[PDB]
Amino acid sequence: TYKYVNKKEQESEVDMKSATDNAARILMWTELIRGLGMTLSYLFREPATINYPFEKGPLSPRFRGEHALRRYPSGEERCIACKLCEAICPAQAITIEAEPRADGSRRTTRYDIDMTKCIYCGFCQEACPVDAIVEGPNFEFSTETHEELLYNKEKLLNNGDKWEAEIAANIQADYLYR
Amino acid sequence: LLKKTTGLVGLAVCDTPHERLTILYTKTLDILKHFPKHAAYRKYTEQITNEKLDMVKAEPDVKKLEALLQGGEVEEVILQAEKELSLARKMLKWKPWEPLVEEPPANQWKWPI
Amino acid sequence: ASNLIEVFVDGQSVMVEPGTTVLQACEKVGMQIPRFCYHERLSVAGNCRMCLVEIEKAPKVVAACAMPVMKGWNILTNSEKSKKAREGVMEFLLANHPLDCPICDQGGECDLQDQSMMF
Amino acid sequence: LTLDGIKDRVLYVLKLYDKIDPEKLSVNSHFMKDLGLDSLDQVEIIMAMEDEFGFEIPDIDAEKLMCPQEIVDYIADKK
Amino acid sequence: ASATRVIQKLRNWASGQDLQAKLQLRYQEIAKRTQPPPKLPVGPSHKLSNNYYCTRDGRREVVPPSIIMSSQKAEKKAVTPAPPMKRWELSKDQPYL
Amino acid sequence: TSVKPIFSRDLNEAKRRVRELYRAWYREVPNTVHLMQLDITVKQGRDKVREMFMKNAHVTDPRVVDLLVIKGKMELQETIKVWKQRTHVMRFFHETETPRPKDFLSKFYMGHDP
Amino acid sequence: KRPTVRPRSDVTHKQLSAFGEYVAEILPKYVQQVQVSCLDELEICIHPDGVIPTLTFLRDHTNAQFKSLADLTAVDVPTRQNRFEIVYNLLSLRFNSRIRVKTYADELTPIDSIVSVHIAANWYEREVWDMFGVFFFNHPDLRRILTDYGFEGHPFRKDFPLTGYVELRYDDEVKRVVAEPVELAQEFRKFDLNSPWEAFPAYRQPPE
Ligand SMILES: CCCCCCCCCCCCCCCCCC(=O)OC[C@H](COP(=O)([O-])OCC[N+](C)(C)C)OC(=O)CCCCCCCCCCCCCCCCC
Ligand code: SF4
Ligand code: SF4
Ligand code: FES
Repeated sequence: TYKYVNKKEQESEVDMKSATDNAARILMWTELIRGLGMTLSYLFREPATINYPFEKGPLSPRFRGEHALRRYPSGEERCIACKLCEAICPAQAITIEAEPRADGSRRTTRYDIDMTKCIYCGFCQEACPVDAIVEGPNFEFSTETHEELLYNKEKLLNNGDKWEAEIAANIQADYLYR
Repeated sequence: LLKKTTGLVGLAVCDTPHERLTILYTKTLDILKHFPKHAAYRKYTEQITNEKLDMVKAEPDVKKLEALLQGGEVEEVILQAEKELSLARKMLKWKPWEPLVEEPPANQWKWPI
Repeated sequence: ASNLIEVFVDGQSVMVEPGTTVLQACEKVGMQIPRFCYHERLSVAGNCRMCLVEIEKAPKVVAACAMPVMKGWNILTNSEKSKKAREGVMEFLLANHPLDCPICDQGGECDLQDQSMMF
Repeated sequence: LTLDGIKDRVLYVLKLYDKIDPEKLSVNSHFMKDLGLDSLDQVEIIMAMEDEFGFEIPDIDAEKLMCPQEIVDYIADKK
Repeated sequence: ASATRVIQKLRNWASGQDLQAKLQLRYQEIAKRTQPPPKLPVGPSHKLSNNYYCTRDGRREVVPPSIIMSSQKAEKKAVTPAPPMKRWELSKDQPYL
Repeated sequence: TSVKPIFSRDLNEAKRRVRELYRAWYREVPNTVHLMQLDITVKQGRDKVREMFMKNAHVTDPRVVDLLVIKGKMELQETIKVWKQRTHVMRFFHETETPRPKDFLSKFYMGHDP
Repeated sequence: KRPTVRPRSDVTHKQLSAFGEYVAEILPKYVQQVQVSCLDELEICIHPDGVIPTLTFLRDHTNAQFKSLADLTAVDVPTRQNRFEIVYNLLSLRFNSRIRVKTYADELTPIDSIVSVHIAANWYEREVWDMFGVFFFNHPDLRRILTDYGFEGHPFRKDFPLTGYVELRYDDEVKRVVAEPVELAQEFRKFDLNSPWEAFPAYRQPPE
C-alpha cells in the first residue's frame, strides 16, 4: 500500500475565516513562536551528558576492544600457532611465525597484530579454536607514536595478563551465545 | 469527471485521452505497414497496438479504460504510445530483422573459464 | 575400437583398454573419484572404501580403485547411492579421527579435510 | 602585401629558432633533408609563424609548409 | 524524571506534548545488565537419523543456466517479462498527512 | 589482419591528430607555468612534452595512436581546467626519485635487479 | 519443505524464457545468446554493434518498458580475445522485472555509449572507462571519475597489481606531495585458498 505526504484530500474551500487564519499565521509568526516554545522545553529538560572520564558509557560483554592473548589456568599460553586468525584476518593485520618449543609444544615465536591495520572485527577471536586471541573491552589505548600500535607477542601477552580478570568474565557471560 | 492531477511530477493531465490515444495508435500502425511482413517486431507491435486500439474504441470511460489497459494512468499510456511510435520509426531505420551480423569467438560466452 | 571396450561415465561414452579400472575410466572422462588408500604408483589395496560408486543395473556399490570395467558399464558417480556411500565412509573415518586439526601439519593439505567438505 | 617585409621577418623567426644553426640556413633550405629537423620541430616553426603573425594556420597547410618559399608565398596569398 | 512539577508543567505547555510520559532518558525500565544464562535451540539438521547431507545439499542444486538460443547451439502471442504490476491500494490506515 | 578503426582510417590522419594535440600542449605549457606556480621554466615543460611524445612515438597501430591521442586530450583538458594540480603536473619530472643507473656495474652493486 | 534450500518458483523461469524468446526473435541481428539462470534472471548476450538498438528497444517497447538502468559495469576476463564484458542491468517498473544485457570489447574496440538512452550511463561509462580502459563513442564528456589526476593505467584490470605502481608521500625538500615507486613495509601475502578437490560436478568442464 501507499500514502500521500503532501497531497490535500479535496479542498478546504476559500473561507474568510481561513483567510484571516493564514493572515494571522504569516503576520504574527505563530509557527515561529511554537518552535521557540518547544526549544525552550528542551532548555528546561535534563541534558543527556555523562561526566567523562568519571562516568563511562554503557557497553556489552560482546564489545570488541583491544586484542589480548589468553592463558589456561595452569599458566600456559592458549595459542597453539594454528594460524586461522591470520588466515581469516580480512585486513591481513596478523603475522605469525612458529617453531616447536624447548619442551616440544607447538607455540608461536612471533605473533604480531598491526592495530593500525586491524579493523576490530573479531573474526580472529571467533576463528580461534582454543579462545587464545580475544578482543577485550579496552578502548582507551590511544598512543602518540605509530610504532606503539604495532603489537607483538610480548605486548599481547601483557595485555592478556592485564585484562584476564575481565576478559574471562566476559567470555563466561557471553560464551553460551557463541 | 475530469482528473485533477495525475500524481506524477511533470506529467500533464489529458483533457481528451481517447482521441489522442486513437490517433497515436493509428499512426503507429501506419508506420508499421512499412515494415517487412516477416518482421517479428512488426507482427508483435501490430498485435499490441491492435489490442490497445480495440480497448480504447470499446471503452469510453477513462477509469475503466485505465483498468483495462493496465498501463498505469491514461497519461502514462499516451506517453508509452508516443515512445512506441518513435521506437518503431527507429526500428525501421535500424532493420534488425536481418540475420546475425557476426558470431562471437568460441569462448566469448563460456563461464566459468 | 581396436583392443578397446566401450564404457559410460554418467552416460558419457568412452573407449578404455581392457583391465582399466573404474577410477581410471572416470579420470579419462575427467572426473576424480574420491580416494584415501589408492595411489597410482602404489599397489591396489582397496581398504578405505572411499571410492565406492554405483554401476547402473547393479545393486551393490563397487570400489572404483580396484574393480575393472567389464563392458558398457554406466558408472553413476554423482548418484544418490554413491553420495550415501561416501557420506557413510567419511562418517566412519571421522568417528575415531582425533580433533587435532589446529595442532596438525595438514592445515590446508589434508585429503581427509578436503574430501570431508566435498563428500 | 609587403612581400620583402614578410619574407625577412619569416627568416628572422627562423634565426631565432634555437635548434637550427645560423650558418647553413638558407631561404631554399629544407627542414629534414638539409637542416635535419623532425616533424614536431616543423610544427614548432609553423606555430611560431602562427603566434608571431596573429592568424590561425591549419595542419593541412602546415604539412605543406616545408621550405621558406612556400611559407612566404602562402602568407603572401593568404594576407 | 527528577524534575519538579512546575518545571514539568512548563515543559509540557511549551512543547505541546506530555514529556513525562515519554522520557528521553532511561532510568529503570531497561533490562538488567547481568542476565541469566541462555540455552539456544538447535536447527532441523540436528537429528541422528534421516539426515543425509545429499538430501539437503542446496549448494549442489545449482545448475548452469539453460540456453534458450545460441549463435552456435541453436502466430504466437506477444509476451511480457511478467504480468503487469497491480496498482497499489491507498492505505486505509492513514491515506493523507 | 582486418580490424575496426576508432577515428583514423590510417596512420596519416593519426599523425594529423597527434600534431594537433602537440600544438595544443605547446600552446598550453606557458599558461600552465604562469597559472600554477611551477619551479620549472617554459622551455623545460615543452621538453617534457616532447619527451612524452617521443616515449610514445614508437607505435604504428592507428587504433593505439588514436587511443593515445584520446588520453592526451583528456590530460590536456584536465590541465586546461585547473584540476591537475601543481603536484600532479610536477609528477612528470620525478625530482625526488634517484634515477636507477643503466650500466651493469652499478646495477650489480645496487642489488639483484636485472 | 527443506529449511536450508531456497524455494524456487518455476513461473518466473517460464516467463523469463518466454520473454527471452520474444526479444531474441525481435532482434536476431544482434542477439547472440539468451539464457535464464537457475536464480531466475534473464541474460541476453548481444553483438557490440546493437547496443544502442537493443537498449532503445528495451527502453521504449510497450512490452519491455525497461525505463530504469540499474547499473552499467564491466568484467575483465583476460583469457578471451575480447577480454572486457560490458553488462547492463535494467529494471522494468511497469512489469516489475529485471534484465541483463551483455556485450564484449577489448582494449582497442570501443563500443557506443547509451547516454542518449539513459542519462545514468554518463557517469557509469565514465567509471567503466576509468577502471577498464574501454572507450565509449559519442560520450558527451568522457574522462576519469574515480582515480587520481594523472593516474596511469586502469586499475580494475586483472593484470593491474593490487597495490599499484606508485604511492604518495610528502617530501619536505620540494614541499610537495610526490609520487614514488611503491615500497611496502609488509608485502601483501597472497594465499592459495583453492581446494584441490572438485566441489560442483555440474560445472565439470570436459578435458582438453
Ligand atoms: C521589542 C520586543 C521584542 C519583540 C519580538 C520578540 C521576539 C520574536 C521572535 C520571533 C522569531 C523571529 C525569528 C526570525 C524570523 C524571520 C522571518 C520573519 O519574521 O518574517 C516576517 C514575515 C514575512 O512573511 P513571509 O516570509 O511568510 O512572506 C509573506 C509573503 N508570502 C507568504 C506570500 C511569501 O511577516 C512579516 O513580514 C510581518 C511582520 C509583522 C507585521 C505586523 C502587522 C500587524 C498589523 C499592523 C497594524 C494594523 C492596524 C493599524 C491601526 C488601526 C487603527 C484602527
Ligand atoms: S579483529 Fe579482524 S582485522 Fe582485527 S586482527 Fe582480528 S581478524 Fe584481523
Ligand atoms: S587462531 Fe588462536 S590458536 Fe590459532 S594461531 Fe591464532 S591465536 Fe593462535
Ligand atoms: S581408494 Fe581406498 S578403497 Fe578404493
